[PDB]
Amino acid sequence: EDFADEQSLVGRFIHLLRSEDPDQQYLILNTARKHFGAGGNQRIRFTLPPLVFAAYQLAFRYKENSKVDDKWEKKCQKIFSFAHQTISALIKAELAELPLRLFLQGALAAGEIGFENHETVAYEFMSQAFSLYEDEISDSKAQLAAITLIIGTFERMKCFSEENHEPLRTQCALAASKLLKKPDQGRAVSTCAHLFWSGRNTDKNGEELHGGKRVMECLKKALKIANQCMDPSLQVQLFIEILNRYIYFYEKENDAVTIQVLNQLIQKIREDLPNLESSEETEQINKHFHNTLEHLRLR
Amino acid sequence: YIRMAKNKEFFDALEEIAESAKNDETLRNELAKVLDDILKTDPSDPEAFRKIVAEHQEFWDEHDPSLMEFNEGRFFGKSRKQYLKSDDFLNSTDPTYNFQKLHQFAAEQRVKLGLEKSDTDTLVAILKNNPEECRAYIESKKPGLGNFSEGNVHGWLKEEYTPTIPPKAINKSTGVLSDEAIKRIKEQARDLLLLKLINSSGNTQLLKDLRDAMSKP
Amino acid sequence: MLVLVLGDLHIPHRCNSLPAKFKKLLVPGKIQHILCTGNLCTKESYDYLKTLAGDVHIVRGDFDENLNYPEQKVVTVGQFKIGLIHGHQVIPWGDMASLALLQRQFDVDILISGHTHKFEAFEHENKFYINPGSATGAYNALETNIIPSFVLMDIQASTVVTYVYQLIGDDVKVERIEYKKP
Repeated sequence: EDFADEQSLVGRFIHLLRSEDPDQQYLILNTARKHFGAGGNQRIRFTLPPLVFAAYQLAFRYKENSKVDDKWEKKCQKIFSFAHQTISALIKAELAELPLRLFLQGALAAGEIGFENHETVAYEFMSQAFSLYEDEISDSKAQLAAITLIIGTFERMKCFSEENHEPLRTQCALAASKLLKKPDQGRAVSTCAHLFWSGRNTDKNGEELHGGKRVMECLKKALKIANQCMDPSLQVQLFIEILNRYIYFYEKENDAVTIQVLNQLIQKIREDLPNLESSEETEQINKHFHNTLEHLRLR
Repeated sequence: YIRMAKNKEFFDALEEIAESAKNDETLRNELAKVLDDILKTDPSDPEAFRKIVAEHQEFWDEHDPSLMEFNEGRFFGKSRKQYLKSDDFLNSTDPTYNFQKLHQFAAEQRVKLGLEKSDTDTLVAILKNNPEECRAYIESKKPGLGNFSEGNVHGWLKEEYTPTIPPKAINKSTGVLSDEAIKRIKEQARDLLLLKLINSSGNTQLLKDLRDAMSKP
Repeated sequence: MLVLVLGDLHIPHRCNSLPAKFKKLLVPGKIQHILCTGNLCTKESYDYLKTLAGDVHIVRGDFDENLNYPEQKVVTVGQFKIGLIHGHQVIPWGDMASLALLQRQFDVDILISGHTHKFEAFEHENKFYINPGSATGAYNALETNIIPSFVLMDIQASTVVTYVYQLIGDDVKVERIEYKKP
């Protein structure tokens, strides 16, 4: 109540004053933080996030100013450094989840913008989350969501060189296996299958990796983590979730994924399916498969 | 020469024929074809408007052959073909009966025609629906009140929709069925309703079916 | 029946409120079902949507502050079996095939995604996929073409009219796409 109204009123203010002079905006933002990153740990928690977003926007605004401003590339840096300081001051108010993603959307941002000395501020934002990931993320539930985000965030980005793509790729692979539960591993590892294919990186002039082999690695590894799930109902669905995710990679012209794997993976799942009891949980996955037949039937 | 335009005659002759067709259903279905043809064809283009009307000579001679005719003999440089796509048969810029206005009329009559023997849900609809809305509804009852779709009538637009949350489908095709024109049509709707309403002086399905079109939330 | 589909509000994170004309439209007593894709994020915005309709179906979205919202969800309304998910969950963020994958796994006739802040709706292998886009029209790193939008469905039964409400300029420009059960 005293924490809900006040947080609305910083949303308001940075907008009330809104100019179309970039530098003025910057002064405002700055002059917001000055006067709204103060009162203990009660406000600073849910008052700064705005400004961090609001900064990213302003960073974009300097890229519209491509020709008007010469010092725009230096002004981008000035802003991102304004983020770093501002997200950090949430960490120093003992916070975990919020600042993690705030780095990420920033990390995206610089990525899409593409300014001078940017790739350096790309990495720093990513690993800052990752350093929050392992340092402060416990509960296997939100440990999953917090890792899958990091993956798809990265996936999208094209702004990295091979020399700095590789370590973050497999930094994920670690965090994928380092989950608590068995199903949560096996999916998350299969989610890491993408980063080696459609995870972009400026090496073939802003193109996909097309690295079909390193996909198969991260699909095998899951299937082994598939056997290692005790429950029969886990096992079958996990085989199917991996089957469909196999299919996707065939349909995207990847010839690393061959029929051998698929028929064997299918046949397996034809035979395992009857063993589950005729019930509600069981009435779903027997449809899932039925739909994965027919999708494959046309194609 | 021939220095008076058939515009006014043709125009008026439709109103005559439409009257006859109220009873004669074989003439109605015949008239509809004629009206549809004028509507589909483009009064921006002069020749085509002249073309399409003249091509329906067989129909222009069913009621009143005096429309098409002219003395083809003893007139130099006003040969038979030359007149039927001339400015003299039909003046492109007649200040009153502009090709446009005849089009805008044609449609008016088209709707009135199909009105004649359409059902009670229809009449009631045409009264409730506002100028914009009524135009939409006329498409919605295709092709009974006439073929009004993007390609079957020249001046017709794409159906648009309101910000109001259940979003009403409307039309802003004033270049065919003017707000003026549509007001006439409503008039003929309630004429046709009121007149029908007197002739069953107790109960029956009209007064059930009216209550259905009326109480429709 | 009338299904209000929206999401990606980011209140207060990215935007201070909904666009004046959108709040003006969305009044209580015109909706039965809501399918919000998330990023509300606060209780403020849950309590808004609960006013608008009796039935309300949120999902968990990347910035949501509440834990209790459900990541994935499905609902049968009318003849239709709809799927609902914030859409960051799908990788590569908002790809085609990944959104079809997720259909099969769900077995749904309609499938609502989000996160891109960009409206889409289309028929693909006899099944339908929606995305209302940003109700607020908030920031996005990947896109800078943001058109504040929400969707309304009229499921008659075996026939769904998919109205899409966009705010171009300061006028509310609505288009429509009808889809029907195969």
